Amino acid sequence: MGSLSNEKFFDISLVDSYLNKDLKNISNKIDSKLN
Amino acid sequence: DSVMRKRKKKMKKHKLRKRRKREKAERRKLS
Amino acid sequence: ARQNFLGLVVSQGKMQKTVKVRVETKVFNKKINKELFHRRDYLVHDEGEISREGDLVRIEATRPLSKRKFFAIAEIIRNKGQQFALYESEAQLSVAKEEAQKAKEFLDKRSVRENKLNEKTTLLRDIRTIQDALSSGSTPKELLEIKQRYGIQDFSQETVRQLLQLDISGLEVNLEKQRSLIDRIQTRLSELLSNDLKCDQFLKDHGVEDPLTLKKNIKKNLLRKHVMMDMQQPS
Amino acid sequence: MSQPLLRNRSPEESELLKLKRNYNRSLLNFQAHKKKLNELLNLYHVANEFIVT
Amino acid sequence: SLVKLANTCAHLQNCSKVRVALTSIPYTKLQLQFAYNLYQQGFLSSLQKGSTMGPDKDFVEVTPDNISTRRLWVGLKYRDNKPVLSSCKLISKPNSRIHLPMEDMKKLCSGVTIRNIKPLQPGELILVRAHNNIMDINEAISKKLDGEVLCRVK
Amino acid sequence: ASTDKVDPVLGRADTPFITRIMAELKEPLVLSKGYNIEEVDKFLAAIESAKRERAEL
Amino acid sequence: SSEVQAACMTVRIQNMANHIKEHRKDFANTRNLRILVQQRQAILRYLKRDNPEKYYWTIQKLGLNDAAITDEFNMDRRYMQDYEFFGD
RNA sequence: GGAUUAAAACUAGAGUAGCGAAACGGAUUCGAUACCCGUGUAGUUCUAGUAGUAAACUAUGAAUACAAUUAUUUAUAUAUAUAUAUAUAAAUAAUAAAUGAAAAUGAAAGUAUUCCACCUGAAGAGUACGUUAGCAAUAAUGAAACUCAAAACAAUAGACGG
Ligand SMILES: [K+]
Ligand SMILES: [K+]
Ligand SMILES: [K+]
Ligand SMILES: [K+]
Ligand SMILES: [K+]
Ligand SMILES: [Mg+2]
Ligand SMILES: [Mg+2]
Ligand SMILES: [Mg+2]
Ligand SMILES: [Mg+2]
Ligand SMILES: [Mg+2]
Ligand SMILES: [Mg+2]
Ligand SMILES: [Mg+2]
Ligand SMILES: [Mg+2]
Ligand SMILES: [Mg+2]
Ligand SMILES: [Mg+2]
Ligand SMILES: [Mg+2]
Repeated sequence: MGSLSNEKFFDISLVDSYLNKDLKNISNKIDSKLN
Repeated sequence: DSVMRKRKKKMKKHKLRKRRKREKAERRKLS
Repeated sequence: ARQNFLGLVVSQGKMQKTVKVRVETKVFNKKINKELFHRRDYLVHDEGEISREGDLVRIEATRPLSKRKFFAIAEIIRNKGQQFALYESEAQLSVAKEEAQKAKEFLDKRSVRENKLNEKTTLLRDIRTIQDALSSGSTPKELLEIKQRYGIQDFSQETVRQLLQLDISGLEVNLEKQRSLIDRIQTRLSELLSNDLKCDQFLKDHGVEDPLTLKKNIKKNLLRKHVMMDMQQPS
Repeated sequence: MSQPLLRNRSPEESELLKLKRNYNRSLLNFQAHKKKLNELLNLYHVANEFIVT
Repeated sequence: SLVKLANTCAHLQNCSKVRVALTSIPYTKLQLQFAYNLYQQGFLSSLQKGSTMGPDKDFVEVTPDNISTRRLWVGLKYRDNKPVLSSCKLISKPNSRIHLPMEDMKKLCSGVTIRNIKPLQPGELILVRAHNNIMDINEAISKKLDGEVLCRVK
Repeated sequence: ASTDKVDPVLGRADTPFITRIMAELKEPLVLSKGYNIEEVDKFLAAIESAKRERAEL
Repeated sequence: SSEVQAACMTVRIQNMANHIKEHRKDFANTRNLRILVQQRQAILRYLKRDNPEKYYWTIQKLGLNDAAITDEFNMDRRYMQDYEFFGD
C-alpha cells in the first residue's frame, strides 16, 4: 500500500507522499473521479 | 645444550654465588 | 676543469655565508663486489646566502676560502628548500584568516540557537494553528506573528507542506536524474555501435568529416564524446 | 608484442567513470539517510509508551 | 622490478618441479620481455596475455580499469620425463646490481668468471637488459651494447 | 631553550581548530547517530500533518 | 588525502590522549596512542614531499610545527615529564 | 634509541586468613645441616616506586612472491525442489614434492627476494678488570694468559632400570 496504507504504524512512504504532493494529488484525483 | 652440559654451567654459577656471599659476609665484619 | 659536485643542502643559517652540502658519489667495494654510494658533507661558501636546507645545488671547487671551505654554490638546480620557507610564511596568514571566519560562523550559529530557545513557540504547535485557523477561519494575531516567525504570509494547505520539506526529498530526485543520464548515455552508445550504418550517420550529423575512415578507438571516443554532448549539453 | 601494454582512459571515459562513482557514493548516503528516518518514524510510533514526566 | 623478476624465476622453478603445463606471471613490460625471450629460445611452449582466471581467447585491450587483473600465461615444456626449464636464477640481484661492459660479457661467454658470475654453460641462456630492452647476452655482444646481466636460465 | 617547543602529541595549546571542534560537540542540542534537531523537528511535524491528511482522504 | 587522514587521526589522538591522562597505567592504550601519533607523522612527512604548500597549511591548522613532524618521536617518559602530560 | 616486560628481590605506607624461605622443635637414619610432621618469621596481598632479569621456548627474527593433496572446524557469500548444496578464505591435523647430519620440517626447517640480530674448538668464562646504571641485590658491556686434541649433535645395536 505504501502511502495508501491502513496500518496505524505506517512507514516513511506516507510522510514522503505528503511532502511530495502525492497523498493530496491522489485524494483530489480520487475525489475528482468520484465526481 | 643438553641437561648434562647445562649442569656444568650450573656448578660454576653456584660457586660464584657461594663466593660472593662469602665476600659479602667478610665486608660486614670488616666494616 | 674545476671539479663540480651535485648535492643536497643539509644545513643552512648556522654559519655566515657557509652551508653544508651532502655529496654522494658512486664507488666499487671489492670486498662485497657491489657498486656503492659514498656520502660526504662539504662546507660550502654561499656568497649570496640564497640556498636553503632541502635545495639541490651544484658546487664548484674554488680557492681556499677558510680552513675547511674549498667549494662554493654554483647553481640552484631545484629550490625545494626555498619553497618550504615561502609556504610556511603564507600558511600562518592563510590559516589565521580561515580560523577567524570559522570562529565568527560558530558564534553566529550559537546566537541563532539561543534565540530560538527564547521562542517558546514550537513548530508542531505553530503548524497546528496554521491548520486549525485555516480550517476554522480564526485569524488571531499569533498567525501574523507566525507569518513573521516563518515568513509564511499566506496560510494555506500548500504552505505547511513547504515549511516541513526535508532535504532528503531533493536528494532523491537528483539521484534519479543522475542515474537516468548514465543509463541513457550507455544505451545510446551501445545501440550506435551495434549499427555501423547508424553510427557513421550519427558522426556525420554531429559534424564529423568522413567518420567512415576512422579507427575503432579513434571513433568510439568521438561517439562517446558526442553521446555525452547530446545528453549533458542539451540538459 | 607490438600491442601497447596499457591504453590510458580517454577524457570521456574518465567523465562517465566519475559520474558512476559519484552516483555510487551519493546513493549509499541517501539510502543510509532514509534508513535512519524510517527508524526515527518507528521510534515515534512507540514514544507514547515511554515516560518522561 | 628485479624483485618481481626474482619472484617469477622462483615461480617457474616451483611449477617445473610439479610439472604443471600452464601457469601465470605478473603483467609488466619486463615480465613480458623476459617471457618472450624464453619463448623464442624454446624454453616456453606458449605465451598468452590474460586475466587472473586464465588466458584470453579473444583480444582484450588492457586499460587502467582492468590492469590490476591482468596476467601473462606461459606454457612449460617437458620432454623425455625431464623439464626443459629446470632452473632460473638472477645474476643481478636487487641488493647487488651488476653492470658489465661488452668486453666483460665476451669474457663471461668465453669461460672467465667475471665478478663472481660463473661463466655461460652449454645450452644455458643469459639475459641482459640494455635501455629497458631484454636480449640474450650473445645478441648484446653482437650489438656492442653494455648492459645489466639479469638472469640465467637452463 | 628559545626553540618553539610544540607538544608533538597535542600540538600548540589553544589551537583554534581543536578548540572549536571540541566546543561544537558540547553544544546544547547536538544529537547522535547522524540526526540533527532541525531535521528531526520538521520530520516529526510532517508525521503529524501527514497523518491528518491521511485522515482527511 | 593526507591532510584529511592527519585531521582524522588528530581527533582520535586527542580523544586517546584524554583517556591516557585518566588511565596512566593503561600501557596497552598508551602503546596504541604512540603508534597512532607516529602514523600521523608518517602521513604528513609524505605530504611535505608531495604537496609542500598543503603540508605547511595543514600542520598550521592542526596546531603542529615542522619540528613535531620530522623529528624522531617515541612519546617516552622524558616527553611525559617535559610536557607535563599527566600534570601532577 | 624508546616502551613494555613472569617469579624472586628491594624502598616507603597499609594489610596479614591460608600458604610459606629462615629459625626453633618432632621424627627418619650408622649420620640426616634433608626428604615427612609441628610452631611458623620474611615473602605471598594492596597503594606508590626501584630494578629489566627467566628453559622470557615454537630452544625456530620480521616481510614479500610462490608450489602437490586430503580431512576437520570457522567465517563470508551464493543458491534453491529447504534444509542441505556450491564457492572463496582462515585455522588445525596427516601428507606429496623439496630440504635435511639425521630426528624431522611441510606451507616452512621447501623454492626465492629484502632487512636486522647472532656464531666461528673445548675449558678458562658470561669469569677478571674497567665503565655505565641502580637505595641495594645486581644488570649491561666483556677479555687475555695458561692447558688440552679434544669437544658436541642425530641416529644404530646392546646392557641396565627401586
Ligand atoms: K675566510
Ligand atoms: K634497537
Ligand atoms: K601473612
Ligand atoms: K614452551
Ligand atoms: K629482528
Ligand atoms: Mg646452542
Ligand atoms: Mg607507518
Ligand atoms: Mg614492605
Ligand atoms: Mg616445615
Ligand atoms: Mg620500570
Ligand atoms: Mg642473572
Ligand atoms: Mg637472557
Ligand atoms: Mg612463558
Ligand atoms: Mg607490520
Ligand atoms: Mg654480570
Ligand atoms: Mg643424543
